[PDB]
Amino acid sequence: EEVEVGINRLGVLRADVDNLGQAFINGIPDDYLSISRTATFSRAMSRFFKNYLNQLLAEKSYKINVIYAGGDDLFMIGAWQDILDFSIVLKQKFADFTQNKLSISAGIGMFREKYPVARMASLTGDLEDAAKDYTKNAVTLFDATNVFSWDTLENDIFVKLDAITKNFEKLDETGKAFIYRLIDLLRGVNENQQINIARLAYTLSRMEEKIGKTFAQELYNWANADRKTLIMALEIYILKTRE
Amino acid sequence: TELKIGNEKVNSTNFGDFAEKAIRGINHKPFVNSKGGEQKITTSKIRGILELVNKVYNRVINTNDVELSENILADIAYIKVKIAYESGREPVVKDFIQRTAFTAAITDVMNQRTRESFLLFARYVESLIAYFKFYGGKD
Amino acid sequence: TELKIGNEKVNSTNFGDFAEKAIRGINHKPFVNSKGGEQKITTSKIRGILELVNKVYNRVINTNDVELSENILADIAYIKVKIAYESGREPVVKDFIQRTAFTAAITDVMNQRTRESFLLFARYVESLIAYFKFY
Amino acid sequence: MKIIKLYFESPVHFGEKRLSESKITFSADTLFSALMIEAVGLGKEDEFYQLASNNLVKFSDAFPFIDQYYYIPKPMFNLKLAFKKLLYVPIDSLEDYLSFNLGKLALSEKVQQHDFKDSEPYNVGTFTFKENTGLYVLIEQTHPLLEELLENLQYSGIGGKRNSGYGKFKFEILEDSDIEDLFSAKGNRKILLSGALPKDAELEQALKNASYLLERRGGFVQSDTYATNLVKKQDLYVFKSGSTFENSFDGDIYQVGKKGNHPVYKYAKSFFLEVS
Amino acid sequence: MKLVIEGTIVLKTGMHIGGSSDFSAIGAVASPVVRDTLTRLPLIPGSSLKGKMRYLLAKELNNGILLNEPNNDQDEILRLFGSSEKDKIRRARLKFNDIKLSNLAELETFNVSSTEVKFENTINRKTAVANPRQIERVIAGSKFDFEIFYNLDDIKEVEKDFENIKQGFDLLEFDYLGGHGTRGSGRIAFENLSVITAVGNFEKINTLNEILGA
Amino acid sequence: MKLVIEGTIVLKTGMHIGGSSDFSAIGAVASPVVRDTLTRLPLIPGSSLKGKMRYLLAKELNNGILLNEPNNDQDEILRLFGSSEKDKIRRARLKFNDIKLSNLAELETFNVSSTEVKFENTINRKTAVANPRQIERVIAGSKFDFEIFYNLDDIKEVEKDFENIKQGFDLLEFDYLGGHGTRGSGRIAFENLSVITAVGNFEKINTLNEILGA
Amino acid sequence: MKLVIEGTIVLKTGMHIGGSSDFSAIGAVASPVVRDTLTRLPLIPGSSLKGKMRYLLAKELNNGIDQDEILRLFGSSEKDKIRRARLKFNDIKLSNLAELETFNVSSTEVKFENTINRKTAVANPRQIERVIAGSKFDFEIFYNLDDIKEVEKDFENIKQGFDLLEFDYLGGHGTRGSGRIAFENLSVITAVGNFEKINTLNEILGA
Repeated sequence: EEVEVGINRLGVLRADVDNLGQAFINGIPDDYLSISRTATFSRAMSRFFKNYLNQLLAEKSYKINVIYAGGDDLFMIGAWQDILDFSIVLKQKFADFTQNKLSISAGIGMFREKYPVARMASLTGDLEDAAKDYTKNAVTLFDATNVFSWDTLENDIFVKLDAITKNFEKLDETGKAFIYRLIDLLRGVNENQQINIARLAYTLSRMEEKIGKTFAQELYNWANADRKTLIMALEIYILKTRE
Repeated sequence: TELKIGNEKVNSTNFGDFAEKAIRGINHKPFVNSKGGEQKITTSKIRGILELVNKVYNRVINTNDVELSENILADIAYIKVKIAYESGREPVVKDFIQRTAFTAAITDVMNQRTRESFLLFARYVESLIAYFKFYGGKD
Repeated sequence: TELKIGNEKVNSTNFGDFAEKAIRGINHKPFVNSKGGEQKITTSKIRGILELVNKVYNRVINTNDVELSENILADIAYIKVKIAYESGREPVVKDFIQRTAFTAAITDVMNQRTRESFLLFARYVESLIAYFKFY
Repeated sequence: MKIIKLYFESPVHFGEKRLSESKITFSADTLFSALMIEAVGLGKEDEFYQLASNNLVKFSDAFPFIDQYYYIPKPMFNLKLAFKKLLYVPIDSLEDYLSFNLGKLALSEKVQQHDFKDSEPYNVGTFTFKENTGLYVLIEQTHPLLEELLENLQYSGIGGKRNSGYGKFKFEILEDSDIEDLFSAKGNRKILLSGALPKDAELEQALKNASYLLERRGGFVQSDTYATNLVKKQDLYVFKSGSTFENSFDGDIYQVGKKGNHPVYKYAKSFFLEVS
Repeated sequence: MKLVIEGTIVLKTGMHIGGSSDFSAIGAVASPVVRDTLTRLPLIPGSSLKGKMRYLLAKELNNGILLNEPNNDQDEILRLFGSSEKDKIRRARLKFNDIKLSNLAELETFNVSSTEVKFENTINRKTAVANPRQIERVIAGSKFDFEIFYNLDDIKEVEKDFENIKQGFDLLEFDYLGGHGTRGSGRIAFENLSVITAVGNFEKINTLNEILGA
Repeated sequence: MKLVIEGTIVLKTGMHIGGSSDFSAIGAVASPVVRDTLTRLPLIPGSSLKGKMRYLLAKELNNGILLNEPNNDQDEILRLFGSSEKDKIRRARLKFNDIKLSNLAELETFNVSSTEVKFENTINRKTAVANPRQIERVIAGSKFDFEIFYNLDDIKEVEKDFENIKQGFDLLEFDYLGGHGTRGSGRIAFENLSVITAVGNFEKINTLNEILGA
Repeated sequence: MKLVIEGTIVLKTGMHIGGSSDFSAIGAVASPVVRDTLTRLPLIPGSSLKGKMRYLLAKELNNGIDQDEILRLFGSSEKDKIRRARLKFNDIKLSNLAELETFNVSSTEVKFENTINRKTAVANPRQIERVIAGSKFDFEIFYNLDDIKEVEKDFENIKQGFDLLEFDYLGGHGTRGSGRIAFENLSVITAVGNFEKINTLNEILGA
């Protein structure tokens, strides 16, 4: 109820450190090998997760309830806006703490307000298992069909989302019916590949004078080069801007 | 399920690509109307061609059998008559029809008298109109 | 659906091809005007024939019934008479009618007094003039 | 020694603790409980118990099988020495030992509606087998009685969630000789193949150099005759089917119900695959 | 006892109900009508008929205006069209059905298809330019044989229930059924109404049959 | 209550409306007139009548000129012809209908078809070459018996609503109805104008029929 | 000793059964229909058919004022009396996909629908996946012939439940025009044992 910007959903993060097993067992090489170094390694990992997770969630008023944390396990239920905006924060702070050599995978799920927590946790655990099945670092946005690498998600999806949010704000009457027709074409293009690309070019030059001279050609470029990213960018755009 | 144009066949993997190549070949070498300057076909004539296709396309998509009925094929043959008429009127229409090869497509639709062949032709013409508006639009 | 010309039939999937063959018969062996010269029929004569048909076509496609009325078929008979007269005017029109067999088609329409037979005949005349202008 | 192959054309629900989740296979006393309940359906339950008590009916539990590959759970050794993710090994590939996916687990969401009240949902975990796979049950010295009972069981359904609407199967024997010689062999370490527990005076001799897990094995009594309610069972604890033992033992069919109007048995007899 | 309300909906004008809002083509008919996709025969969903009947019938009851949530408007409407309130729930007695076009044979005798395309536009009044619009519409004179199952919960209410049902049917005669109705479409006219039993026989079926068939 | 605005539209000139959805010949009409496709009887769409009436009435009201969208009219026009602005949405009090040609027997009594072809051309101003076109057009003196449903929601506003409706009809008498109007077509007139109740009775029904019957 | 009640379920309307917890995309179908998890072929769960028959049979008997017949057909877990369920249902899979391929149409569709708030007049669209009409469904139901003197009343009750389900929906939004089914090609065959008067069971049910 404090959120008054997006869709009334509850977003769920489950994360775990991948490849933690052989790194914890035999990670430090045999030449410069110490026992207290391993003690600092594991004690610093648990230390990081506990105190930096509480401080990173305290410094900005994130509407996130942490259930439990740890290296092996992480489970947080909150508003989906803060969960999505905090997953990149947690990934980058883990990369800074571990000097970006311990990988991390995660799974973001999104559920309605009154949903059972047991089925919630099982579904999001399934999502993050599908993320770690890719066998590298990745994340699933809301579904097992949308698996993205962390740099891919962060860079591609968030620059496309920020560009879309800059462009459709200054437009006075374009959204959101144009965006729904655009998503209809960009998900029909998976099966009927040619005619939806033709309809896409037709609509973009149709609304060249309306949505912008350069944004329409940018959408036409993005919808051929890195397509599947832009569908998720538009979907989370509407999920953010729904009143 | 595979429509023949010239020496290279077009199907439901290439008609957007073939129509894009045809439109972008209409530009970079346009038609000359026996005077000094070039002249390309305008929006209204190709929308006439698309309307002629759509007058059958509005009926074919709600049909049952995989082979077209005879009144559909009657209207397809009459589309062929209309395109041959309007191309003989203005030579800029004849250039667009021959280069973005239309008559061969509609004849080979009339040979294999199936629903999927006509849908392939209709999406081909729809992509052709789409790429004409995409390249160098005057709206 | 059915419309006979000689022993050779034209139907409603097919009139464009006989319009091809009819005009390409008018070309490649054209009329000789009782001279050593060549002569082909002008635009205005054949399209006066088209306007002669389209005075009837505007009252047939507008209608509902599967059988032609007596007013319409009376004007069809008038089309046949006007064909005979403007055949008698010029010999080039006579051989255009004789090769692109028009009297045969209009007598087929007068025999089978159905709406779709005349509509097929109108398709055939429009296709004749379409392939005249295309060449 | 024979084979009993089970082809499921419908999803299964082999619960182990709760309804919301399921298991790929079913145990041995699960099949024995199904045969007892169907035999008292036929009224021949007493001489079926006297058959299974005196070793002429001795079956293992269900195992996965894919097309001409019969599997067992990964036998677990005192091995001093990636394939650590794999739960099942082919039954003849133990000599090589010293890709695989049958089906996928699904969860089916259901509800119970009341007419003048809000509804209430419950969900059932299921498992659906792929088209050329299923389960197989080992058996030695096939009897006409068990051939008649499994012919009759397949129209009552092995599985948990019954009679809505999951467990159904059609079986055929299809005996094999490529794997009968494995069971005619003798070695130094004998792996288990059924959920078993030795008798009280031989558990020490059975427990020498073993590698095992216990499993709790209880539940509710499924009958309309045991004591006018839903009484739980005496939770017997048996060895896990993927065990190994250097010396053999013989199990018993323990009575885990001693308060109703009829006894409730639980099959815990041993079934070994002897290997070097 | 369960009764069946048998009748026919006759189209006086278009009745553009339904459609996928996906792209159809570039220059072709946009927003087609809903169909039964095995036959691809034009369709009246039972949801549309039920919703429009409930709106008009609950506007005539609660006399005048209807400014409320549909889960609590009027007790006759609640027992006729179902309920979902928390401490107060009762079943719908009516079971609407997906209505399919029935007189395609008569439309084939007229050599016309079962559907048409209406061309529309608008004029953007500052620039006075047009903006065209093609909508699929079922043709006028199309007949739709419908069956509604009536669940006779209580004998003491069935005459008031069919008085209300005839009231809603009279209200739909002066309104539209679906789509662009204020632009000259959607006008329907119910005819050949009757009520017959499912199994067995009802005793006072006549008072129902000619409070509804009149 | 609901009221029905009965009347007729008589044509003084051609009134070519619409575009088929039909193939064209190459010596015959281009842009044929719109038809009710079951009967092939010429039709006035209710969308055309509603749009022209709304444009003329919201040109008279808002005294002078209008340049805005349909959602930015005054509350009389919004309450009379519906609205779709984001929060202040208003349901349309008027429901128009597709208007078929109504006096076909009296056209056939003078032994003429229901429609005509009107031959046109244009000349190029520099080369004097003509460019003929043929437009199908309804014949003059064709009558169109229409009916419009009115939704009596506020009894203190029905006087101003029917004053505005008679205003809109009297403006549309001095303007064309559709198509090529400035070039001599579309001029209509309104006759036989009255209002009747749907079911029941309205108390001051005479003050509405008098304000329309003049 | 055991009987097999075999028939077909022919759809006359939609029959949208079931809700998975699959995530719905923003412009796409929320609430998809239940399917096989491995074939992705549309399906009637046997619990749905069983529950709807139990509903209609229990609402039928004790008219407007449960009973041993209903508990003896569909089981019981009441604290005092417990009876084994005689009936044995199965999950019904779609059978006529060979026929629906002939008509060149998928076996499933999307129905597009909204509600309208009565005060604010704003629509609220929804898409629901739904099986198409004209689908067939081969079903096997197994009866436990444990008592001979009650099988006549039992099969009378089964045919009564089938006929009651003929005039009512099977699953999902049936009050808004969905779910209407019909039972055709009903037959009874035995599998083990031998029932003597199988013919009167065939005639009480296939009439």
